[PDB]
Amino acid sequence: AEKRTLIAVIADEDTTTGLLLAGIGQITPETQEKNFFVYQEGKTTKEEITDKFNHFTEERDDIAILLINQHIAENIRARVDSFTNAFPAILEIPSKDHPYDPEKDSVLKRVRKLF
Amino acid sequence: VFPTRMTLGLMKTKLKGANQGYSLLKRKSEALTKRFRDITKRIDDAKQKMGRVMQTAAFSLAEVSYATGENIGYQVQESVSTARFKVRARQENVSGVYLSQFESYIDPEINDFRLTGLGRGGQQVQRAKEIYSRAVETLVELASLQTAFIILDEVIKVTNRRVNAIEHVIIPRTENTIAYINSELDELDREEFYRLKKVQEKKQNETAKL
Amino acid sequence: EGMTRKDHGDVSNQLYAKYAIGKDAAAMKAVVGEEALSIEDKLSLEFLEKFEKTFITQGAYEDRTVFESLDQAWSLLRIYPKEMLNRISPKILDEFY
Amino acid sequence: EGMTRKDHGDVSNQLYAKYAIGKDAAAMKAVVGEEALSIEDKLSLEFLEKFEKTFITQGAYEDRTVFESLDQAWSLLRIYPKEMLNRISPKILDEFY
Amino acid sequence: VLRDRMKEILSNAEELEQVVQLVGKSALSDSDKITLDVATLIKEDFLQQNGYSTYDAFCPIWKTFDMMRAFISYHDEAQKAVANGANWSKLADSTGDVKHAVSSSKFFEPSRGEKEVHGEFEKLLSTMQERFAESTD
Amino acid sequence: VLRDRMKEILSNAEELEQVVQLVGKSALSDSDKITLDVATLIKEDFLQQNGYSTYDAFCPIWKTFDMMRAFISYHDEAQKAVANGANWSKLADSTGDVKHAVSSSKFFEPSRGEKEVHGEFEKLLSTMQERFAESTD
Amino acid sequence: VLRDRMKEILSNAEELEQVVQLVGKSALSDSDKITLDVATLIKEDFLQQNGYSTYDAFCPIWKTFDMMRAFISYHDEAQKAVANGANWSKLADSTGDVKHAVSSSKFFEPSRGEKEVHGEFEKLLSTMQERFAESTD
Repeated sequence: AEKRTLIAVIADEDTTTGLLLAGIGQITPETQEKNFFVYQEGKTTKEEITDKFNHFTEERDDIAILLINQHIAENIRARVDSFTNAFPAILEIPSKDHPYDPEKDSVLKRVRKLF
Repeated sequence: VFPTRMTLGLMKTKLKGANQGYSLLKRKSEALTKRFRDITKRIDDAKQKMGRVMQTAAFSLAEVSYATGENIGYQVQESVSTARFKVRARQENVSGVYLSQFESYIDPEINDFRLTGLGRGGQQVQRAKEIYSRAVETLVELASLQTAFIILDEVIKVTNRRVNAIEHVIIPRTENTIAYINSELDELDREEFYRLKKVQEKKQNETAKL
Repeated sequence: EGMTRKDHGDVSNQLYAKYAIGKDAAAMKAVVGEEALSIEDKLSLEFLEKFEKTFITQGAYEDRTVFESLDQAWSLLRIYPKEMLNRISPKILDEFY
Repeated sequence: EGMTRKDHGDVSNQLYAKYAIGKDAAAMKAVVGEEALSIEDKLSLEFLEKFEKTFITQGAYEDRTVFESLDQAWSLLRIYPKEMLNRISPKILDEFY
Repeated sequence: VLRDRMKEILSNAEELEQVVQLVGKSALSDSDKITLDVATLIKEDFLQQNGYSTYDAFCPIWKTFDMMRAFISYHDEAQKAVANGANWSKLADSTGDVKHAVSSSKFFEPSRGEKEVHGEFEKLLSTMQERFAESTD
Repeated sequence: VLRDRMKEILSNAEELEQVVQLVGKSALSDSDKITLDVATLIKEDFLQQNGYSTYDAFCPIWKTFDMMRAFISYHDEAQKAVANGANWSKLADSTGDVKHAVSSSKFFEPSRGEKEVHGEFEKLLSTMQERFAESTD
Repeated sequence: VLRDRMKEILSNAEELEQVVQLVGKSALSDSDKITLDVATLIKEDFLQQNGYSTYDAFCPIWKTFDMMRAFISYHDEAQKAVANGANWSKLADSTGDVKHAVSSSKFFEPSRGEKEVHGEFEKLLSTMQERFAESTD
C-alpha cells in the first residue's frame, strides 16, 4: 500500500504551474530530478514525453497517481495503451482548451471491450 | 488410462468439486461485473467533471501569468519542494479481491510558498493559489476510484476465464472418464455369472444322469 | 384441515425455496467476506442458521406436532420483508408474516 | 541407530509431507492459474523438482552410503523454516539440522 | 458440550477448504480463518500421536477433556474478539504465548494437579482469559 | 545429444499446453511461447509421412539427422535471443521466410550434396546464426 | 411458413439472453430487443397452459394458426420501423392495447370471427398496420 504520496503531472505549462503552487509535485532534494514534466505544446518532440512517461511509471515508484493531458497522451498513444498497471494510476483528463474525448482516454477503451 | 476397479468413488468427488466451483465462481463473477457497471457510469462522469474544473483554474492562472509581465511558473518551480496534497493508501475489500483506495490529506504543517509581495503582480498570484488548492483537491478525491477501477477491470477478466474453463473442459472430462471405466466394470461382474452358469450346466447334466 | 391448516401448502413453498438459496449464500459469504456481502444473501444466510438450528433440530423427547411446526416457520420467514415473500398468497402473508 | 541414525525415520517422514503438497499444488496450478497458490505452495513446487532431479537420480553403476543419503535429505529441507515442521520432535531436529 | 463444538470446528473446515482450493484465498472471513487455525491444533495434538507423543501409554479421560477444553475456549474468545472489533492480526500476535503452549500440549504428561487432571491445562484457561482482555482493547 | 533434446522439447510442450488452454498464455513467458512453436513445427513436419512423394515418405538416417540438428539450433538460439532482449512475436517475424524453408525442406529429395546431407541444410545453419544477431539486437 | 419462422425466433433469442448476462443491455439494439419480446409471446401463448379456461382445455387448429400469424406480423413490421427511425420504447408505449389483446387470446373464445376462426386476431392485422404508420412517422 503506502510507499507513494506524490502526484506526478504530464501537462501544459500553465496547468502544471498552478498544480505545483497548490502543492502536489516537487523537485526532489537528493535526486535533483523533477517529479513533474511541463510541456510546450507542439514545440516539444513526441520522444521527450515518452522518456518522461517511463520515468514516472517505472524509474520512479513514489508516484501514486499519474495525471496526463488528453492532447499530450494521444501523441504517445502506443506507450500509454501498453501501460495497464494500477501502480501508478493512469488518469487522463482534458487538456487546456480541449474537450472530453473518450478516445484520448486509455482506460475507457480497455474497459469497453471484454465487458 | 486410469484405474478400472472402483475409481467411481474418487471420480464422483472430482465432479462435485468441479460443480461447486461453477456455481460459486459464477456468483462471484456476477457480483464483480454488477459492481463494475456501477463504477463505469461514475468514472465516465468524473472524467468530464475534472476536465471542466482543470480548464477553469488553468485559465485564471494563465490570465495572471500574462498580466504581471513575468512568468510566474519559473518562480513556482524553485519553490516547489514539498507537496501539500498527498494521499494515504488503503486496501479495501470489494468482494474477495483487494482494490487500491486512497484518502487525501492536506498538510497543515506546510506554510504558503513565497511568490507574493511582487507588488501589484503579487496580489494576482495570491488570489490564484486559493482557487487552485480547492480545484486540485477535486482531481485527487475523484482519482481514488480510477485506480480501483483498473484493477477491477483486470480481475474480472481473470474470473471470467475460470468459469468458462471449468464449465467446458473439466466437467465433461469427469463425465467421459467415469463412463469409460463404468462400461468395463459392469461387464466383469456380468460375465462371471455367465461363466458360473456355463460350468454349473455341465455339472447338472452329469449328476442328473446318475 | 383438522390435522393441518389451509396455509400449510403456501408455507411449504416459501421455506424450501428460501432454504436452498441459504446453502448457496454460505459458499458466497466465505468468498466475498462478511463486510462485502449482499443484503439478499445476508438474509438467506441468517435463515440457513436459524432454519437448521430451530426447525430441523428438536430434542430426543420433544414431540413436534404439525400445528406447532407451522408457527415456528413464521418466525424464521419474518426476517424477509413481504416484498421478498411472494410464493405465499397476500391473504396468508397479511395474517402471518 | 547403530547402522542407520535415529533421525533416519524422522527425516523420511518430513520429506513425504512436503512432496505430497507439492504434487497437489502442481495440479491446481494448471487449472485455475496462480490464484490458488500461497507462500508454502510456491516453495513446495520448487521442492518437488529439486528432490526429483538431484535425490532420486543417479547412475546405474552408482551406489550410495545411508549416512550420505541422510545429509542430502537435510539439504533439501533447508529452504523451509523450522516452525513449519511438525513430523519431527524438536529435540531430534536440533541435533542434526 | 465439548463434543458438539469439536464437531463444528472440524465440520466447517472441510467446506471452507473446498472454497480455498478452487477460488483461492484473497479473502476468507475473520471467523473462518480462526476455525482453520484451531483445527490444525487439533490435528497436531490429537490425531497425530503414535511414537510422537512421549506419553501415550495410557491417557485418562480427564486429561483429554482438559486439553480439548483449552482449544474450545480459545475458539469462542477468538470469534467474539473479531466481532466486538479488533483486527485478526492483532489477535494472533497477542494470543502468542498461550497459542504455543496449546501447540506443545501433546508432549506433556500428568505431573501437576491430580492423577488424571493436569494443572498446566487448568492454568492455561485463566491466562487465556487475560489474553482476550489485552486483545479486545 | 539430439535424442535427449528431442524428448525434452516435446515433454516441456505438453505441460505448458494444459496451462495455455485453461489459464491463458498470459502466465507463460516468451521462451516457453517459443517451446510450443518449435514443437508444433516438428509435429507437422516429422509425423506427417503420408506424402505424395517418396521424398516425403523416405527420410534416410542422414536426412533425419540434418533436419533435427537445424531445428534444435533454432530453439537454443531462440531462447537466448529473447533472453538478452527480444520478443516471441518479433523473433517470429524476422526468421519468417527462413522458417518456411525448413518446413518445406522435407519435400526436397535426398540424393543431393554429399549423399542426403545436402548443401541446402548446411547453408541453412549460417542463416540461423545470422538471424540470431538480428533478433537479439 | 409460419412454423419455420417460429422455431428460429426461440433459437435466436437464447443466444441474445447470453449477451444480457455477460455484457448487459448496453450492446443490444432495438431489433435484438424486439426478438426477445416476440419469443416471450410465443412461449406465453403456446407453451404455458394449465386449463385456465375451457379454451386451453380444447383448442382447434385454427386458433393455433391465428396466434402465430399475429406474432410474425408484429415481428417484421416492428424491426422494419426501428430500421426506419423508431425505438423499442416507442413501439411499446403505442402498441399497448393491441399487444395485451394478442397475449390474452388464450382465455378468450376463438369463436369471435366466425365459429372457430378468431375475430380478435382478424381485426388485429388492420390495427397493427395502422400502428406501423404512426410508428414510422
